[PDB]
This record gives sequence, structure tokens and C-alpha cells, in this order.
Amino acid sequence: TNLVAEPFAKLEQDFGGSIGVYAMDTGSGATVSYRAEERFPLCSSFKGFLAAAVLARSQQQAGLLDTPIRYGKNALVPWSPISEKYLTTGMTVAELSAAAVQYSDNAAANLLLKELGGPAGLTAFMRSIGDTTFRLDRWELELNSAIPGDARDTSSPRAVTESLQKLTLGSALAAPQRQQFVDWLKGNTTGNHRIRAAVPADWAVGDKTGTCGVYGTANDYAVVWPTGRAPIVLAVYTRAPNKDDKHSEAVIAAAARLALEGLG
Repeated sequence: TNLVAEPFAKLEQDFGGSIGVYAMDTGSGATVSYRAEERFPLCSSFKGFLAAAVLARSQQQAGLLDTPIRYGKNALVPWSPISEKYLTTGMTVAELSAAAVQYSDNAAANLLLKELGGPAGLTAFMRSIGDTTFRLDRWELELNSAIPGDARDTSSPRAVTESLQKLTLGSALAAPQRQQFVDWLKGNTTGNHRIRAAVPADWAVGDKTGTCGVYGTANDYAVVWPTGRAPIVLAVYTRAPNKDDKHSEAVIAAAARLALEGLG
């Protein structure tokens, strides 16, 4: 019997799909795990890890983050509001990274993927930090298909949380780069109704959302700084069996609340 899990099971059943949750209290090592090792599509949530990989590269390449990239219209993709805005002026690597993280900008994400050697290059970066679960296989927008049983472009809530911890709190990035990653996540604009909706208003939150949309597939991961407490790192992912099943932000927020409540 798993009593801790029961509210998560009820929540996913009402949702009509599966919810995956992993939360870590970095002070005590306490966790809350529900389907934590199952795979879920990354959707736009990969863009946080993409930005981290760019930051890692920027450690050894002087002025990389400050480098202007002058892309053309052929680089644009639907839902690239920042990239379109700066088409006539260009954007720095840092600005593209921030756009990918904070506005889920698709053109920015593809541009940065190209610099890293594509989906395989991002995957190699994740392997280099000890994440053997993460895989990115395709580019925007094809990576969002979220087909049940398809492992392409997936990770697990546990691996997402473990990697997020390494990159934001651990030693996977040098300190100045770690802090930049945190600053970008904290400035995310797309997550107000997800993990952020579950946390007390006074707590700092950095997050990245994903919304494949199809197959009820959406997610959010976050690092949370509780007033007067060690940070919490958590990941909440959803999916559902049928193509036109709707995702739910409310379900993500509700799962995040239960995770915070269940943590030592």
C-alpha cells in the first residue's frame, strides 16, 4: 500500500491520464515520487536544459554569450515572438537563450540547438552531467508529437529533477553560469498557472514549462526557494491516451501542491 500516492492517483484519474511527479527537498533529502521513473514528452521543457548546455559551452569560449547572432526569416518558426521582434537587429546568444527559456521562443531554440550540434548534441551534454534518461531526437516543431509509447524527446520526472538540481544548485555549471541559469528560469513568463500557482507568494521560483498539447501532454519543472529553507527541486509531467485529450494547468498546480505538502 502507498498512502502518500493516493491523492496523485485520484488526481490523474479525474484528469483522465497519467501524472508523473518527483520532488526533492535538498536540505533533508526527503522526496515525493509518483510515476517518477516513467517517461513523458519533454515538449518545450527541453529549452531550459538547452540554455544550460549553452552556458556550459560559454565557460570555455570567451564572449560566447555576448556574441550577436544575425539570423534571417528562414530561421523563424511559429511562436517565436522574441526572434521575430529582433529579426531586423539580431540577438546575442544570451538573449536567444533567455527567449527560449522565458518565452519558449521556437526559432531561438532551433538556433541554439544548431550551435550545439542538434538534438544529439544536447543529449550528449545531458549524458555528460550523468543524465542517462533524457533524450532529444527532433527539432521544433516536430519534437512535440507526444505519441503514446514513443520514447523520442522524453525524459522522466526524476531525471528532470536530478539534472535541474545539478545545474541550478550543484556543480555541473561554474558559479557565474549556474546563477545565470537560475536568473533565466526565475524570469520565465509562461508558468504562472503551474508550479508557481502552488507555492506561497513570498517564495522565489525558477521554472520552465512544456505544452505539447496533444495527448493531454504538458509539464513544468522548477527550483523553489522557501523563505528560510533549503531549495526544493521538482518536476510535474502529464500525458493522456488520446490525441485530442486536453492538458490541464490546474492539474499540474494541484500535483505540485501535493508534492510540497508531502515533503519532509
